[PDB]
Amino acid sequence: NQFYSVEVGDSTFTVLKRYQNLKPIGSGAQGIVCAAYDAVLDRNVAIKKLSRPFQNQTHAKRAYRELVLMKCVNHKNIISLLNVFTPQKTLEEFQDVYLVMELMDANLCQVIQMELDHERMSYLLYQMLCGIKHLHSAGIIHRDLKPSNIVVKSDCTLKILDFGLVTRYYRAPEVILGMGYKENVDIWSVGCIMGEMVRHKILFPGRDYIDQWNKVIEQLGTPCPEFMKKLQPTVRNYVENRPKYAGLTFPKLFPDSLFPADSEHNKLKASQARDLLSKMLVIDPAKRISVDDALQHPYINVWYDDEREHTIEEWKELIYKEVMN
Ligand SMILES: CSc1nc(C)c(-c2ccnc(Nc3ccc(N4CCOCC4)cc3)c2)[nH]1
Repeated sequence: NQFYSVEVGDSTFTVLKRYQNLKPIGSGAQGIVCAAYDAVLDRNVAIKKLSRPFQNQTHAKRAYRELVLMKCVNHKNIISLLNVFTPQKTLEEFQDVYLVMELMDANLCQVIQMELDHERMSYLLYQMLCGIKHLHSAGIIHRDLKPSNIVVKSDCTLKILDFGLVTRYYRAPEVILGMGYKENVDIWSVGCIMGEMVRHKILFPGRDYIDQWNKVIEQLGTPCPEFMKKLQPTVRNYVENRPKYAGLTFPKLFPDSLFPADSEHNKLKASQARDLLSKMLVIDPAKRISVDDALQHPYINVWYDDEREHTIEEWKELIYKEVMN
């Protein structure tokens, strides 16, 4: 037989025999991930199992989305699919999907923990922005970018793992407050990651939505009252009739002591970094920098040179065909 089974975490991966020595390298909600040796191609791969894609609408829609976009999207800063398979032989038996992609060497959480280096941070942020730009050009606004869905090779090449849409640490104010969004929603998430590379602390932790919002305004200040008028009626009473917070300036939010010091080079880079932070970490999306302007920012520019609803049966059929195709 062409398949074999191996126990992975709490579950069972059933894979083609080309894929050998499966070891877990991570998990997300969407499914669990193994490194493996692909003996046919003679290289290492990452293998993700989708168990309950067609269990319910939510799971099926996202599985179908992930599968179709991973096949249709080709960009250096988006993870590439190498193979797709199911061990089941017919539609009736069909249960699981396995996605095989290129293996990276670390998550962004690990790189965030390393000492601050301008050329690395600049490069990582350029690549993230390149990836985001390309998704937006294809009509995909991510809305869920976070360190745990970004991976990197040891040479600092960066790859976004997924196409997006609790712990809402990286989500933009407009999304948390449910107030409609545009492309620059993803810029907030980049700003949260950039600040975290500098501070080595999650910028905006929170027990829940309320405290999450509190922590943003604590730091950035309560926004201009024009912003609140766009809030659904009760969200608005909360925000509007809370206490006015004067936040902190960007030099106070990210002091000189966090950055390389005592050369003009490092002095320039520190203020470019803080300048970029101050344009991304902006509560009101109408004042937040765009993807294109961020690519042109002097800290970054050194690197230039459907939704329709289905039944369960139908989602299963659509997914199956996408796999078999
Ligand atoms: C939701 S998490 C996730 N999903 C996928 C599809 C991946 C993925 C995709 C491609 N490559 C990797 N390479 C990779 C990432 C990290 C590590 N580390 C090894 C030590 O322990 C901490 C992580 C090892 C290898 C991971 N990650």
